[PDB]
Amino acid sequence: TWKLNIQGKEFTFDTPTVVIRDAVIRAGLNPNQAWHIFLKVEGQPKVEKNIDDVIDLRTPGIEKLRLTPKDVNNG
Amino acid sequence: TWKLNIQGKEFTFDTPTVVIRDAVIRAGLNPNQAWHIFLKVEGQPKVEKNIDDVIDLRTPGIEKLRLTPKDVNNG
Amino acid sequence: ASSGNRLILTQELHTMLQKHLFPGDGKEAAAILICNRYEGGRLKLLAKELILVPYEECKSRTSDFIAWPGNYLEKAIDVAEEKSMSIILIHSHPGGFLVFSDTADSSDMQTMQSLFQGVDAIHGSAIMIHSGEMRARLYREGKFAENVELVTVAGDDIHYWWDDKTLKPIAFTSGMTDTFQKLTAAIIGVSGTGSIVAEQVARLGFGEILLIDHDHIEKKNLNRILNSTLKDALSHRPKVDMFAEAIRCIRGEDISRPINNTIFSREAVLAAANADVLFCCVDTYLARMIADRIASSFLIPLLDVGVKIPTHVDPDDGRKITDVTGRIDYVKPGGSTLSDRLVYTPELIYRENLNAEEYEEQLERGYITGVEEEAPSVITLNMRAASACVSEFIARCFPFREYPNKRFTRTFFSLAGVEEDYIDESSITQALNTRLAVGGEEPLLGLPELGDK
Amino acid sequence: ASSGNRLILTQELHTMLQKHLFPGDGKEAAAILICNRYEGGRLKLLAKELILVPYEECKSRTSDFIAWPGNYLEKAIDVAEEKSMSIILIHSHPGGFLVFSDTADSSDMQTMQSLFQGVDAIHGSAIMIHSGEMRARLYREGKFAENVELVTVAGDDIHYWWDDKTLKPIAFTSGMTDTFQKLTAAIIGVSGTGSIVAEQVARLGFGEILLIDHDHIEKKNLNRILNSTLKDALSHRPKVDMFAEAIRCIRGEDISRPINNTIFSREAVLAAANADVLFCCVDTYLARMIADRIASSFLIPLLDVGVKIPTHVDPDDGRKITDVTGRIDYVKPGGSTLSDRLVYTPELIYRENLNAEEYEEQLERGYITGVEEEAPSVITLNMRAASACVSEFIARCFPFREYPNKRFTRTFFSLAGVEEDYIDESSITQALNTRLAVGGEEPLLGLPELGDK
Repeated sequence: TWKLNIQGKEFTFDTPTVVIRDAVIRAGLNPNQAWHIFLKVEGQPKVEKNIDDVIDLRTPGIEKLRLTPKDVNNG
Repeated sequence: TWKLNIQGKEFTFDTPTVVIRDAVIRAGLNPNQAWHIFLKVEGQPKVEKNIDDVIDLRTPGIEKLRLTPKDVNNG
Repeated sequence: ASSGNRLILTQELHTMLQKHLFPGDGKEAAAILICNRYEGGRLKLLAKELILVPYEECKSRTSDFIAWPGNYLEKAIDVAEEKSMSIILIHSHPGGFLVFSDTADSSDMQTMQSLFQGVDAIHGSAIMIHSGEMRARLYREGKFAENVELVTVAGDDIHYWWDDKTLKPIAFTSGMTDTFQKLTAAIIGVSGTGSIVAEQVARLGFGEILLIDHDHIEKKNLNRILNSTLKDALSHRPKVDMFAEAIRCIRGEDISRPINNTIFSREAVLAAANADVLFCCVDTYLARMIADRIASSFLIPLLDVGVKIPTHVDPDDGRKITDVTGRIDYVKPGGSTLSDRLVYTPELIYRENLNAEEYEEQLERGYITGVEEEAPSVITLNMRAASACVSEFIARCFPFREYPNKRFTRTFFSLAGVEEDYIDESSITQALNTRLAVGGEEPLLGLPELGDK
Repeated sequence: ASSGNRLILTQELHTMLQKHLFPGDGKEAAAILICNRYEGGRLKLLAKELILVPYEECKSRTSDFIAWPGNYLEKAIDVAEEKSMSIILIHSHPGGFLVFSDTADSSDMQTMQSLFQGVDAIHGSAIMIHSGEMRARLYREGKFAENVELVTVAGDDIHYWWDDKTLKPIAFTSGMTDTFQKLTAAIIGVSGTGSIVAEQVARLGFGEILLIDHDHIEKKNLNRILNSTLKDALSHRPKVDMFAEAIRCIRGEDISRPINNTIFSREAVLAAANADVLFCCVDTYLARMIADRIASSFLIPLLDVGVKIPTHVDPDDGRKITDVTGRIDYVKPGGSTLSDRLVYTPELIYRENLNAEEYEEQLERGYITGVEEEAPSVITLNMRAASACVSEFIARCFPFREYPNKRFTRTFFSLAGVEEDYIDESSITQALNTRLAVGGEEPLLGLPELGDK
């Protein structure tokens, strides 16, 4: 199997390639909330992605698919 | 000539290789104060150096030779 | 301090003017700046248009003197006639000039009288040096009058050119303190983040501090509001009134101006328009838009701060913090706005206004997105965000960073992810700013709800 | 809250014990913990030694029961005889046991009576579950007595196992607030950084807050000290007394304990020894060493915060800020100390003690280094450092980060360089900690100046 760390927690997947949205739903996050989806790869700067984009967990160096609240407006 | 950015300010040198201590003195910093000397190279993590170590400004990617106070104890 | 006049220029205008005035020949050059004005507690000249006289059309361009045609003076007159705009002539460091015409040559004083004959308004004559520092004088009734107290340009770096001034102080010194003592600072929102920002402003030594909030202290917020007491919570003391008394006791002088009202009011807008710096620490998208429109209209630098602790239900563990995040946005007049940055959008403001049932219905329809769940606010994060907010102002007024301040136009830090990203002004797309230097033109801030009519 | 007993274990001991008690066979296991004690405002059992009974030497190791030899009980007795140390037997989750001997078999109550016959001191019997959560009971005079209120292990993650407890609260919630309400927090240094830390602790809802400083409010520090007034500066009010009254008004209860003394005093040390967490916000190398020795002796987690704004004279520009820096160090009992991290050294403390002439002479000789020049302290940096300090405590008590807390054993941020580096506990070399769980053994903190004799 192939594993992807979502928001700091590693989740195992039965497919070599998993859609962002699917991995996001596996972690308990809402894909249709407003998020800034980013993927990390060792030796590479973080790259912004789409909720429906598909990732390949076989990609070497894959670190974490982390989301950051798109709107941060609390006082 | 070869230039090295010290503490955010670029200083030009007439030698291809300049001793840390010399470059530090050119910037106005005291080499015999307690500092953590670090050098940055694009595409590489920062590497700690010695006050007497010698640098080669021809090294491609050379970014900045920055010092950080070794002892930070103010309240 | 409070009633000091101001001459504000956008960075774009200043850079254009600076280049026109200092081409490199070592000789004089001339230009005209048409400005609108705001006249509240102080006078503010809001630069709007710029006219540059060609060197070729000038006659005696020498190192000390320049003679230029009156025709360019006559354009400014007509450009400033509809709104009786002010007209401020600019020249190079010496500033010696005459306005030659078809009939004869006019002296500096004659031309200021002519400008006032054309437009019934305050005018002025200013000088720039190579560095860009500007000094100016006002001519009321076309006659030598009061000198401009402050000429300011809030760009990536914030510039304050005082008339009393004749080296630049480094950050954190007495020179910084004295600069702040001569400035006004508006705090929009005094709860959680804003109480921390207000505290810093007061102890930094700001001469005048405005406070704009409609809420009041309560038991719930005794964990976040600085200077709040249980007694304040039992009396439901207005947050602005509480902090005003605090500042009073701290400074030993009543330098605060409490406004127990929402920023979405003429009172607040017109008070905030006198500030030299805006600190937006609200928690509504609508209030962010108001602050954004005030900053553009009255050419006031703006620092918007926000935090958020989203939460989600993990499949196995259960409720879990999604992230712990903060945001600091620096908005310079003429640069990218909070709107450009999507800090607020029309959809977000519309969803905020929806009533309970309204929200529910729309959410099901898919027309509006779903609000994220969050954890309770904590003073630790509020402090981390607010300290970076004021530090941003200090760093732009008294550069100490080893990178251009433009690099940090936007800051986003994550305490859960342990990350901190910076956005450059050059990576932000900008729309046409139709509010820039508009002032109090009605409808106020282009909002009919605030309109005087 | 204040007079609640504690059972403290180092992470090293707990991990060893946990593994002995839960090998994986699903059966019971036994162990003995020899502890010293501190008896100030509360009772604290400071774990020092651990004895693990072999499974092979046990008889009826079943899922619910275990029978082990008395010989291991007799070692603990003698190990605890010199200092009349406490002896706390530990067992697996059920906890059912007997101590078989050459003659006959003793019940749980008989063995506690035997332990007290050997050593005239408080003893106890504790239970661990697979997770590691521990529950314990004290046997005074070898007889069933009071139950342990809190069993705690301050490691990379801070664990609080309360007797009243029977899910873990996430950070920032009411569960966090209630945990803090049951704990004590000592603030060593209440000026600049420490006043910000004290403010956060109070509004976070800490049940008891100690304040240890000898200095007093003055005009100079009205730009940094929270809750300070000009009146306080004119009266030279002790900084601790000022903040104590502030906390009082904020919380509505006198939960603060002002100590107008230096940490280098028996009074301060013995008050701080009752704290559940130490916040070191001093500005002397000597005071850092004292805090470091208290944390090791009384097994108290420690959070040391420091800032600095070095300055240099640039050849062309002139005086320039060299850097704007902050430091946060988390020290867990049994882990790397501030000494190991070189936060203080013998040379640095010696140079601090030198008088004016002394310093000058030595500096010329080259024997001592030269103190760096600095810019005046500013509340913005103090706040940035102090908010990260308390956030570190929150993150270790209620993990919310996406990386192990060990990764952030040390934090160094630079506001001028715009950098922030983290040091892992595993990258820090450690010396033999000869103060660990020592308590108030004389000389106090191993310092003859503080000694009672």
